[PDB]
Amino acid sequence: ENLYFQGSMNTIEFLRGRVYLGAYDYTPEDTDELVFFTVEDAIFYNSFHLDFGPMNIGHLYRFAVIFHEILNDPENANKAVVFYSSASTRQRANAACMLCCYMILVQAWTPHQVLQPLAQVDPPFMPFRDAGYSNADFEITIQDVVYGVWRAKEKGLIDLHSFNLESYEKYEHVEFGDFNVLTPDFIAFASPQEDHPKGYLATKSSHLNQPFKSVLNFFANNNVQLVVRLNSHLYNKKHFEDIGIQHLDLIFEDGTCPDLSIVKNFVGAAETIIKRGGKIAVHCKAGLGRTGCLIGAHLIYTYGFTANECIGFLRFIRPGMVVGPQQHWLYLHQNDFREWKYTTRISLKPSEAIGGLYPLISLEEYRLQ
Amino acid sequence: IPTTENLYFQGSMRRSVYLDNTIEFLRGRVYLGAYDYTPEDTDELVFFTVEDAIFYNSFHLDFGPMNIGHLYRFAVIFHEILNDPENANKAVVFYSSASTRQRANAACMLCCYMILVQAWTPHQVLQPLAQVDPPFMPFRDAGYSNADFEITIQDVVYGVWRAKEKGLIDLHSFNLESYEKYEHVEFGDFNVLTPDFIAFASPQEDLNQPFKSVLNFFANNNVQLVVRLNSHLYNKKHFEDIGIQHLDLIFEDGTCPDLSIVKNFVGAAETIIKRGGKIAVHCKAGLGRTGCLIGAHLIYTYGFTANECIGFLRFIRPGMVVGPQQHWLYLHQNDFREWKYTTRISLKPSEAIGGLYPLISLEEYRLQ
Repeated sequence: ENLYFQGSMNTIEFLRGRVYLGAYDYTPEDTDELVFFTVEDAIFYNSFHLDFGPMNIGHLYRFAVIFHEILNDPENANKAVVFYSSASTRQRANAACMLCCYMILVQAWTPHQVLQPLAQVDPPFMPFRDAGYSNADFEITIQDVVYGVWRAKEKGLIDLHSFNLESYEKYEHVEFGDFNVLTPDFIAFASPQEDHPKGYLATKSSHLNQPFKSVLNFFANNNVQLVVRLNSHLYNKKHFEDIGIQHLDLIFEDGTCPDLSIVKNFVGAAETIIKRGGKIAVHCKAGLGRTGCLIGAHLIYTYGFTANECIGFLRFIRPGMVVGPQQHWLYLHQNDFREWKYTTRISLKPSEAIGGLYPLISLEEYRLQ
Repeated sequence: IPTTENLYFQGSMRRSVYLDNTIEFLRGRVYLGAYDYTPEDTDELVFFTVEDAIFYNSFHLDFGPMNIGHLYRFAVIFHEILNDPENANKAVVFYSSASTRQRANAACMLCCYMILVQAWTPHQVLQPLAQVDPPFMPFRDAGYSNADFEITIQDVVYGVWRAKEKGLIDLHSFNLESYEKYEHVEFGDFNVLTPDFIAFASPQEDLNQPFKSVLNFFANNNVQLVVRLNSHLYNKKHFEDIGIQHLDLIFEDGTCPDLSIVKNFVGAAETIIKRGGKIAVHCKAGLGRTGCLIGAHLIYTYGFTANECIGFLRFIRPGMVVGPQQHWLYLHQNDFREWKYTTRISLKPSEAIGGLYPLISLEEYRLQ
């Protein structure tokens, strides 16, 4: 009501006389009518390669705190707030998408409400590209990210009120395991790497490095019941099994797309663990590409995301997920994933291929059993 | 379309050219430029634009994409330039003016050309366009409210490619003269969208020339059901007089239909299609409400995304799916797809669709 009933009586209007979105390559002067703020120097995206956005949920949380402090300042009670970025098409895309995600997640706006101010802006915003090294050939838009973040909130996958910013920022760091809790069911992480940082004669010290220790301890404390490895071996799986966590290999080559048989095995394995109330932690080398393929397929199967929405939501939590040709692969198989809800069932007999969990089987076979 | 050099096969090893404000599609052969002046042909380069001759005809603030008739005419001009002996050792630079809307139209038309004429795949035509600065203007709808939904070149390319893969577009049998004639107001303002569907503007009767033109075409092109979605502007008896079933499924102008209406429409269309007939659908303009129902059937049948479906519909008939109908199609696309598994065509006719067979749950089907 500081938002909707107050204000002033190259800028986009979100709420008349109260919230605007500008783009300036300079620092505009505050007036008795206007207060301008940017977050670009403190809140910024860390590119893998030529990806530049969108901003992630931690960025958004920090923006919301800053935004609210400006809105709640009695000094600004009769002012229009102009959130602004620099004038590049990439920085404008990041600022606009982050403000939209704010309205979706904090203010319960609907997608068409937040997208109406942004439509047909000239110059257009730069579409978001993947984090891989090949030339971009697939883009997602603010519309995709907004719809994905909105659908995820509607399905209970995003809850800014329980969001722990300190935990999010800690575990995204390489030295603490480079992982993100994506949903209540899934963790995506980079492969642990077994080494010997204390040498080979430190007989009363673990040879596990700090990121490996951090991953094992968080997993043991947060009900991870299955770890799925998608890349070549860089560690001995016994470290997970000795701590009570099932370990499953579903390896396919770096940067490639999985055979649907691998995807079907993964969905069945994940369904078995979710039915028990457990979490599934999935890694490839980076925990971005191959990992996004399998988790993304399960999200589409479960929640009905479009492939573009699924990619946008995944990247909002963990930047860089789904790489290169994996984007077109998810886009082209999304109907397959969604409609497995009708053409498959969870088998009643265990499968050795997924370590005794239950695979997805055809409808005619669940009839037999 | 005259035959020309085949740009699918690896072809001839040709040297790259480099120009500012120019994107490379095929090294040494096909480039896309954007210039506010008229560039001069060199001995290594021939430039051409079609902005002087191929016009998008906007309803309100829509600006594109260019339609299949536009694309067909572009292909003829393009092939003429490619087949000219004077150009055998030049790079062809297709270009537009520098506005983000005109660049969007030119880029999308060239992509649709590569998809439809040269058998390129979406990731092949989209790679040259990704991350271009400044970006292309996304495409907006033809309605009068402020835009709140955009489709991209990626959406249009994927929808046109999927349509081609499903046999809904075939430039070898495409009749440009018929296409251009019948979209004129005085000849009925209609387009054949697919082998199964025609979308048209409502006829008007105080018969005038566009009404007669519609009746003549429908009688000779196997339309077996006309579906009216708007208030009555003509006497339906004239369609029945030529043996075509007429059905009202009227809902309010500028709104979205109840799913019960959509389910009835899909069952009606399936009944007609199974008998080998076409369905012709109109509202007032034959764009908004018409796009909702035909789009739902296309998604149900072929698995288009909503964005692809809108892109393909507008590629054949500009302006289809208006305002809030875009978000509606987007939010219900899973519903249309899931009906393939949760429903069957009833075996009992329904008088709510004039004796055709509606969609019913697997349950009611079991009893039957």
